[PDB]
Amino acid sequence: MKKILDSAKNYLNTHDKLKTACLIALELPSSSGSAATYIYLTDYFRDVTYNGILYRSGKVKSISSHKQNRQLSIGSLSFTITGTAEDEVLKLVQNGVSFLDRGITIHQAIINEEGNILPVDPDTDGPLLFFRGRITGGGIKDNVNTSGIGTSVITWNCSNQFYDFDRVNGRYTDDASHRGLEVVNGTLQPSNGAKRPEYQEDYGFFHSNKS
Amino acid sequence: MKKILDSAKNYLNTHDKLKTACLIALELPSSSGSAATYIYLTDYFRDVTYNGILYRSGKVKSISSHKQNRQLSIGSLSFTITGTAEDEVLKLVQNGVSFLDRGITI
Amino acid sequence: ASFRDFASNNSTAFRDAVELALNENGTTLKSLGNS
Amino acid sequence: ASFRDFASNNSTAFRDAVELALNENGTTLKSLGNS
Amino acid sequence: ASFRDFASNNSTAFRDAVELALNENGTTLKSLGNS
Amino acid sequence: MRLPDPYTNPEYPGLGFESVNLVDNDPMIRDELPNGKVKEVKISAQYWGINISYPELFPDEYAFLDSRLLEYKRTGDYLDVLLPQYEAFRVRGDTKSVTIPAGQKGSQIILNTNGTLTGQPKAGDLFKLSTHPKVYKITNFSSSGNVWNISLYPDLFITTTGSEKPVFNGILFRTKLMNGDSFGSTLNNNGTYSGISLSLRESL
Amino acid sequence: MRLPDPYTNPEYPGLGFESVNLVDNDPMIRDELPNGKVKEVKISAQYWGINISYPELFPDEYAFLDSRLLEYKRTGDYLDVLLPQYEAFRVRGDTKSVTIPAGQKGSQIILNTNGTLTGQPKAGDLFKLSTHPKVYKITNFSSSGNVWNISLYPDLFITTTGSEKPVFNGILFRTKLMNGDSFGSTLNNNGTYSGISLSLRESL
Amino acid sequence: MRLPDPYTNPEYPGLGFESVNLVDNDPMIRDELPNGKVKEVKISAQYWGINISYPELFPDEYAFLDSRLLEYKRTGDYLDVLLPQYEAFRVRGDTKSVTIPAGQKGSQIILNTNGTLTGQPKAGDLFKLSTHPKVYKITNFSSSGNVWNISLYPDLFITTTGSEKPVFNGILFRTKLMNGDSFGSTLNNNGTYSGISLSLRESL
Amino acid sequence: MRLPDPYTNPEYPGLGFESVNLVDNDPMIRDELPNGKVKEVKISAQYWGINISYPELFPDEYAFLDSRLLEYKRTGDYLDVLLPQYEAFRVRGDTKSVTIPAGQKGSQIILNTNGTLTGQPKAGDLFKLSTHPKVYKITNFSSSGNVWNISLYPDLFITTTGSEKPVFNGILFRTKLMNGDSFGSTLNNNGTYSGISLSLRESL
Amino acid sequence: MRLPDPYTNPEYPGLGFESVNLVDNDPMIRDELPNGKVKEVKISAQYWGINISYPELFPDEYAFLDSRLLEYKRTGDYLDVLLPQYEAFRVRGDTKSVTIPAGQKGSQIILNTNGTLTGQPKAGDLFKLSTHPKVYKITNFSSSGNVWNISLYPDLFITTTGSEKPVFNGILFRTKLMNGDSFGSTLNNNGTYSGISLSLRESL
Amino acid sequence: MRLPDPYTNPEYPGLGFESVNLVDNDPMIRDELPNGKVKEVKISAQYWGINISYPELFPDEYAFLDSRLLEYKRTGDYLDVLLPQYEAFRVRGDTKSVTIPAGQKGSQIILNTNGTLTGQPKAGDLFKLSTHPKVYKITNFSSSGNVWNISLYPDLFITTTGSEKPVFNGILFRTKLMNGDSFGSTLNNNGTYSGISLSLRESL
Amino acid sequence: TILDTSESVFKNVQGILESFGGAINNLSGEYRITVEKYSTNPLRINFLDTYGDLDLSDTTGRNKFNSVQASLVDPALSWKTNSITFYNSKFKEQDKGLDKKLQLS
Repeated sequence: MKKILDSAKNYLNTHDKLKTACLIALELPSSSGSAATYIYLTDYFRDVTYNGILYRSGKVKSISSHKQNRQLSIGSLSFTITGTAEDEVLKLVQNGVSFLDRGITIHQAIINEEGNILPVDPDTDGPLLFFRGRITGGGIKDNVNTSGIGTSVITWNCSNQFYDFDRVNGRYTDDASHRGLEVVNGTLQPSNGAKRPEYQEDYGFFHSNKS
Repeated sequence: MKKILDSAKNYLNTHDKLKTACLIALELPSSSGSAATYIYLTDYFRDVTYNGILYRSGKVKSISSHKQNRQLSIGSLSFTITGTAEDEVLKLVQNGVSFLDRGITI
Repeated sequence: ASFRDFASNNSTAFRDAVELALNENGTTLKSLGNS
Repeated sequence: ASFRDFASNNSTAFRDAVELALNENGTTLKSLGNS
Repeated sequence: ASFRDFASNNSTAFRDAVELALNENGTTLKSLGNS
Repeated sequence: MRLPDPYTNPEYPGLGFESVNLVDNDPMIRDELPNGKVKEVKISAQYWGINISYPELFPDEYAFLDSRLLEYKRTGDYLDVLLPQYEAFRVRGDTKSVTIPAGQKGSQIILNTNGTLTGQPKAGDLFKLSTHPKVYKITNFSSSGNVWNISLYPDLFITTTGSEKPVFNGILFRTKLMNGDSFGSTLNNNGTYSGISLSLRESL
Repeated sequence: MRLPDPYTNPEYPGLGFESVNLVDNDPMIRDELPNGKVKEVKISAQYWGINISYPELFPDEYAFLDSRLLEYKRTGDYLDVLLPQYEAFRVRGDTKSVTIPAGQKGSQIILNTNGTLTGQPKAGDLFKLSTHPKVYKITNFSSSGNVWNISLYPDLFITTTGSEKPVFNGILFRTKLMNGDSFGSTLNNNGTYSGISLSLRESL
Repeated sequence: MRLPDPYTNPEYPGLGFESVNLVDNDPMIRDELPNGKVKEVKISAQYWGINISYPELFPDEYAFLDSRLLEYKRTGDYLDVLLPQYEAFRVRGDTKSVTIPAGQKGSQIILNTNGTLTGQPKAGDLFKLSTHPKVYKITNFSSSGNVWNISLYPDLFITTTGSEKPVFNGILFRTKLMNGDSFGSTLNNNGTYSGISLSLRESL
Repeated sequence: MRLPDPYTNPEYPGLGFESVNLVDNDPMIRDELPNGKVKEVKISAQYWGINISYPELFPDEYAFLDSRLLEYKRTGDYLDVLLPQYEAFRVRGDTKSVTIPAGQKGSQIILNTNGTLTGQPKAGDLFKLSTHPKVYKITNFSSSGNVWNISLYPDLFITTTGSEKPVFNGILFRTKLMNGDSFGSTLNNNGTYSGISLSLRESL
Repeated sequence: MRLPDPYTNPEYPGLGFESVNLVDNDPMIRDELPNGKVKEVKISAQYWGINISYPELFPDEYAFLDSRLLEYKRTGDYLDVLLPQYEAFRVRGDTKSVTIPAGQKGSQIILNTNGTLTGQPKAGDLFKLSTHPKVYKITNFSSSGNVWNISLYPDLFITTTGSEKPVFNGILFRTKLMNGDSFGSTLNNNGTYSGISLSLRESL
Repeated sequence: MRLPDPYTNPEYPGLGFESVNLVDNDPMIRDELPNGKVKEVKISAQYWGINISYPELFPDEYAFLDSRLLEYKRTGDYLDVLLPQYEAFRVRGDTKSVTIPAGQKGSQIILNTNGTLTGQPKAGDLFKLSTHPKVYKITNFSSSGNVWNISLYPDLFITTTGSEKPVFNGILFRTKLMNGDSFGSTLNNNGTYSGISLSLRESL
Repeated sequence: TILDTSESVFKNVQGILESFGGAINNLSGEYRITVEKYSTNPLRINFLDTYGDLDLSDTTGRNKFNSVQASLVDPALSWKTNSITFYNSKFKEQDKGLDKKLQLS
């Protein structure tokens, strides 16, 4: 039971017409891991300022339904951008760019009569969280009709940390895996692939092959 | 890349209305393996002569789509005969006849 | 929607339609009785 | 056609409709977690 | 009814729609080649 | 078998064709590419569709027409339909001394009239070979001496064997009556039959 | 049973068909070949369909009519009807002494009147065998003295056993109602039941 | 509860039935075999459907009718509908000294009138038992002395216990108002209410 | 808020209902049993539906009307309407000194005027409690001196708490618009907005 | 770009708007709970829909209109549409010395006119800010000295930065022509063009 | 090939468009953003669509017309048409000595007449390049002496190569039939083919 | 290779392939064996040459890895199994240092 402020429990019970906006904040797919750029977007007709962040409008079109059972499963969500922005298109279709572990946070904001955000979440004194996870997938669907109206939809795929259910994370008893050996120029040198930077000079599993 | 004659590359680029016919040649299901009889058929409105073989018309109705992935799989195709010929019906529904390994070229 | 009821009234057709795309490759649904 | 999108929006119903014809006999789809 | 013929003409979509609800959990239909 | 018309049977004036509808049925697969180029593909054959409408019919006229139609449905014959507007006699003479070179499978007939035929066929007329029942329309005609160059709309349904003889006059459509599965006619209280329509299709 | 009509109940002239639609219903496996040839196979049995429309019915006439129809619906038997346009008594005499030689199947039939019947059944008239309830339609007639050769549109459903007697008059269709499930009658302020109609259908 | 009609309430002449529609609803499963034999199967019950149409209604007439309909919808009672065309008084006398033998579950009532009833019921009239609300139509009636043989369209909805008493006059349909989920009437600028229709169904 | 009408704004006679449709909307779980019995269960709440049609509106009248409607759409409150056909002031007096004893649920209600009200509320008139905004409809009335027994079509939504006061005049429906999503107005060359209509629906 | 109207171009009287249709398009998700409470949810924006109809057009009028529309479709500009019925001049003066306090994101504009504007805006008029193209309708207006309290139907599409200036007269709809994918006009044999309709949508 | 018309064949005045519909067909990826902004992307090529309607055609005129159409269907080439409303010869002279500088893409075009042409092409007239068969539509014109600046609605499909010559007169649309699959003609008892119409569509 | 003939022909062929790429194709009549390769003269398709439809789908999750671990029967050992494991510093500099391993045999 996610507790809700009693102040919000009055607005959600007295008012019938609720003006709701979903504030999306996704990390930009970047070629390298340097820095952390964020695109802030909203489903509302006007931009919404939250914690000093301007969530610009005019791009997001629809958001899917977040479902959770009592059996462990990936929590899939799908939000769609317009696809005719031509500035979001290039970010998705860029060459040599990976978004394997880029996150996304979506808030559920309720607007008041004066245009502000009704506080709901007690800990933050702000809006609730709709979904926070990782970006695993994506796509764009062009449909050029030779007579009529065509449509294009960019859909981003989202899920939680367990998206790759066929993933074996373990320390196999071997020197090459323990120190993250990789050929750099002409020698197998330890790299940052080790789970810790202090594993680079650990020769504990050196003689494990002939033991 | 199945290479195509440059002569055909001009016809396929200049002409818009293309008249295409599919020439079917299936082996008759026979009770025994003796001999090799062939029925030659076409989807065209008139018979078409190819290599001296008259592909008679009026029987074939439709042909399916041949799809091939990069994973090994059976390549299924389905062509339909009219079913009111009453001479193709008996060949299919004949008793004691097997067509386990009869080929077909289209 | 009300599609669930319908599908529940045509289950065998769904099973066959599924097993018809797995037979493209060497997979088939009759290999579940072992497990 | 445009049936793929739809089916992708009703996947759980397809799963249930499939598992409802396999339960006729002793087969069920919950026997895939082993493999 | 005449739904069987149709489904037999769209089998791959059914397979994908099925495998999309099994991937919710860790199950997938590519685990039948073993058996 | 000939469909009753006021040529053979003028005593039944109600059997005339109040309105005919010569339908051009040539199914094609037409695809429009996004680059503005429309592309067509033709596989199936072209068949002339004829639709006949009738006025109110007296008991004797309906009796004759129904007897003929039931005779058709009994023997499984082929109804022959004559269109008066296509019965203009231009080419006259003997069609037995004219020769058609064999091997012609395109959409064009080259024939040597051998000077035995008077007049010339006009574009848009009806033309038919003597060995096949399909009916053709002349789309163009150029005469260079005795050899004629007749161009036909439907691609030649047969390959000429050299024995075919052109037929220009007295051409009938070897039709088969469609909509015969549910064929009926309501009899009004005034004694006349109404609601009779023949949807015919050229079953060559 | 018999459907009421002015012949059986002359005291109710409101009964009687304002318009009767005698439709032909022969299901067929029709196939349109790509070469232009149309192939149709007859497998399902043919059955005449009768659509009867009634004029303004007064309350007593409708009471009689729906009483008879509800008796039909109750006892579940068949409902015979007599089309009056085919009641032209063109064949006098008693047909008991008319023999139909056994072993005859198909449209053609041969019957020997033995010099008993007077009158020639012209094409388009009805015909029915004594035993089987099927109703045929004469399409062509040809007689050589006493022997009569009659061609019927529907093929003889049963092969003649040598005892079937011809019935050239008083032919009744063994029909079944097709409007029974939802059959309503409206009463106007004028005092008449309007728009009463039946969609009959011959059974067997 | 009785639906207001110009029998009980003649001061509101607009409450008369401008047109009634007695609908025969007997759902059946009808299957047509390819051999020409049509076969039916009956499981569900038959219910008389009544549709009432009304003219323009003045404020007082509509007030009375709406008050009655709202009383119906409040108490959940059963509207009783009287059809004037079925109110011909033929059988007169006492229906308490007449005896109906028990165990009759078919589609036929055999009753000994004991000479206490004058007149005879006519086919197509309305008949009803005193212990069940279902309404029957007499399809046939044969009298052999004092014992009557009344034939009814709907199969007897109850098995006679020997205490039932036939009812011939004053028969009402124990209907339940359908289309009451969205029931309304538009009031025009001239003060009269229009668009009022009662779709009633016999809820026995 | 209040929907503008000639009573509130007499300077705009174009406002005012050309025709008002007061529909009854009671959802019900109706089930048609195979034995002929119809069983319906009331679960969902009932709500009156009001369909208002306006006459030719001049530009200023439509400006006032759509200004009020857009204020409705902006502030999001409810939109009260006053049907004028039910504005017959049949009950004089002030109802503050009228007590409704607490603990009453269902259609019936008992209220004591204490010798204050003058006039009898006849069946078909409206009724509304002071606290709850639901609007009922009197179906039957019966008074024994000062105490009044009123039966209402919709069951009392809330049980009387002993303080609710009767409202026999000036009853307003707390409605919500159902045409808001796509509401267009056409301007003619004559200078009037034609075909302005509203599909209201009572909320709660 | 301005759509040709008989203000700028009176030489083409056929370019006048025979009938305009100001459509209020505010998509909402409306859900009706079984407890009788109707609930709405608004996410998307509101856009004014304008539909223009035209009479028969002479060649010169159609030439001018088509040239303007093709210029629009070539440059991809925005058609400006002027509605004469909304061109009543009430507020006059300079709109540059008026100040709008910033941070106003609701559905209400509070502005200090600084005594520089004469007259007062009327409810139902058209109002627009100088820095945004969206068009607003005044639903209410209260003036307390120099500060005005203007209430607008569409929630403010922008947050006031303090530099916006109210615009009361000369307001145009920055529309984009819908139905331009298949746009045509048939030319009759009498020389006039018919069947021209402009479905415009406010593309702010 | 050329579609017959009274200009090519004056002996057939029945030919000629009773009404021509010149539709604009530009497919577009239109998207309606939630903020009110409408974004449309042009990808698919634009193509003019021509809908031609013919008056009552006499048998000989229809024979010529359908002969030409069947020749079209046979040889499979394109079918050129000449719209007569755009045949106003507003530009005299010979355009061979008119040079269009190479390397021009987009709506704008610059051509140098070198003091040869007489007459100004006003907006709304047609324009076509010598090499490419696309037909444009002039939307605006501006000339500085001999050099002419023309703006065309569809962007230049091909970039000018310095040899393309302007064609201001006798512009033919390279179209393809869209009614070919099922094209029927009805013959009346009056002797005329009625309701002949064509749905053409520009190819490439 | 060792082909256990007790296996099915279909599975044996499917196992011979996927060891060097390979895709048996029955299109255009013959059986064609095609392997993955890079070419300097590929066939140029512009989107205007298509039918107008286009579906882009990138499933980076479940398919993108930063390191590989493989095994094989190596005759250097007594025909036992030897593991080949190496990482990539560039692919882990990308993807924000996520640990994702590709397992092969």
